[PDB]
Amino acid sequence: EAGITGTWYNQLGSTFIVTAGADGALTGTYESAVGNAESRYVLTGRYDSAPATDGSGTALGWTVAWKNNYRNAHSATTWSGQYVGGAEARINTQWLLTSGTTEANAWKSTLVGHDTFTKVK
Amino acid sequence: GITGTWYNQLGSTFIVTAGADGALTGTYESAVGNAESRYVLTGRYDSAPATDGSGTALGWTVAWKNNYRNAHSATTWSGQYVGGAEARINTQWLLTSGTTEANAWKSTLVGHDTFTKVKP
Amino acid sequence: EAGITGTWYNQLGSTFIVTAGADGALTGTYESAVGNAESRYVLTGRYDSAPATDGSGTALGWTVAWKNNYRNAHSATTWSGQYVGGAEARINTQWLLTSGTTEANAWKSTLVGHDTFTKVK
Amino acid sequence: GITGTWYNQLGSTFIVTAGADGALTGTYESAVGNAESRYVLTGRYDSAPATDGSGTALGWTVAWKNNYRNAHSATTWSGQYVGGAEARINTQWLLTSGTTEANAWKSTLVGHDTFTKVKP
Ligand SMILES: CC(C)COC(=O)CCCC[C@@H]1SC[C@@H]2NC(=O)N[C@@H]21
Ligand SMILES: CC(C)COC(=O)CCCC[C@@H]1SC[C@@H]2NC(=O)N[C@@H]21
Ligand SMILES: CC(C)COC(=O)CCCC[C@@H]1SC[C@@H]2NC(=O)N[C@@H]21
Ligand SMILES: CC(C)COC(=O)CCCC[C@@H]1SC[C@@H]2NC(=O)N[C@@H]21
Repeated sequence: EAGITGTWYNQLGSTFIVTAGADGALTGTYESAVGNAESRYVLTGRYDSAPATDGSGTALGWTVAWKNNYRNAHSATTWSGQYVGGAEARINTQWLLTSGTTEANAWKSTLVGHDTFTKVK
Repeated sequence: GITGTWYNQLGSTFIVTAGADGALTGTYESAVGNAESRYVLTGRYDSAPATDGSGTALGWTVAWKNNYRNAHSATTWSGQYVGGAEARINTQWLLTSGTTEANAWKSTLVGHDTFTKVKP
Repeated sequence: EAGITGTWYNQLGSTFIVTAGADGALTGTYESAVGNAESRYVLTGRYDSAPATDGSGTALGWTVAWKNNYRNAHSATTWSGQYVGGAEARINTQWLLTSGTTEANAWKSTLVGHDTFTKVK
Repeated sequence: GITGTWYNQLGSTFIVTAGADGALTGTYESAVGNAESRYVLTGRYDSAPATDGSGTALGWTVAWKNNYRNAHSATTWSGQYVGGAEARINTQWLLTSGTTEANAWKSTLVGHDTFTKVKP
């Protein structure tokens, strides 16, 4: 919880501002340093609020639809990963970014990637 | 529209409400895996989609913990809603399990689900 | 082995002509019905030449680099999946399509998708 | 450029010859999982890449059967070679295991490896 709540950045310089509720909610804003995007976008997601005790990381995920007041890229990214607490805390994720497409173009609708988030404060 | 009760090819049940400002909320019930009864989901969708006939982009997350079970895992679906006579939500998903560092290389499954308003 | 070798088609109408060697090699050509592609492209791959007997599918994979005499899309696709035998023979796959990019565009280098192949028939 | 011995962040060993007309041939040794010693690999790469500073697209496959073990699985790596002072091969990979029809939804692992001339 307090481990996850805070501000994180990935290797691209994007900014991930998240609040982890005691229920398992993730709420916050995302600012991508790249792509058809500017300023902050609403995010929401979920996380395992009772993780395993064997030293495993905490599973989690969240979504951003790339519409705000400034731009709309008609697409959405989901990040799926785990929080790994400790000396060098991090959120290791893989993501899927789907753009709305016509049916003829559906085969190329989805980008796949990976972001590593590390935390300040 | 998006709000409704959807089923995928596995027989899983996706009950979702689309807010006017882009929020998705509801419950997910998986017919397979370490899962039982309903799980909370949240997500986002493009509340002002293109008019060129493109689908509506969206995504949502389920953390696989409820009062019945906890698989220490989370799935995210990324895809698009495609309107028409037979509405469909086409998705690909990433399912990540909490692992020790030794096992992180095998933390994540990938797959694809297609959702329809047709019951198993 | 005698199952995999053949001409397959996927849901896009692409043509996968493959030969499975006794040793585990896959060789042949791929013709995509969509994208920056025309005519046949060389593929190479591997498959499990001693599969389990519990009813599990046969694991396999292959690569096409999208360069031939006709075009060069500066891209490569890998299909990873399994062959499921029978009269209802199919190869179920997911794929990763990576394009060569500059460092600035690396985050968006890779598409992900899924193809299902069946025969003719 | 590509021809040589590479290592990823797991300590796995990627020995590859890149042919002039686009073949990749070599052996792979994974430092993790149900595997031991070297496995045959084969793949393809763009033998006439763009000159705009873009990387060189490539891919290869390993079937996890050798003389020592058989994991009834196959991994494909998809990525690009980036030449230069910090030369590397950046990939994402898909690992499918043979499954029964009922377990097909969980047949495929997804991940990412970065290969350098350095080992960890
Ligand atoms: C490529 C294009 C057609 C898709 O639309 C966007 O640019 C929306 C912005 C996506 C930013 C991605 S989301 C995943 C990746 N991580 C980040 O921090 N930023 C990137
Ligand atoms: C390691 C893994 C096997 C453990 O996690 C779970 O079984 C939780 C349940 C996951 C169900 C998946 S979510 C993606 C796929 N779609 C569905 O409707 N059901 C499946
Ligand atoms: C950025 C991208 C659009 C450029 O690369 C190509 O179009 C090369 C051709 C890709 C064809 C893909 S390979 C995966 C999918 N399955 C098929 O049979 N055909 C499609
Ligand atoms: C059920 C499955 C986990 C069994 O398959 C294997 O362990 C075969 C070995 C796979 C090693 C993977 S291939 C992708 C990843 N990168 C590496 O260098 N090593 C890992």
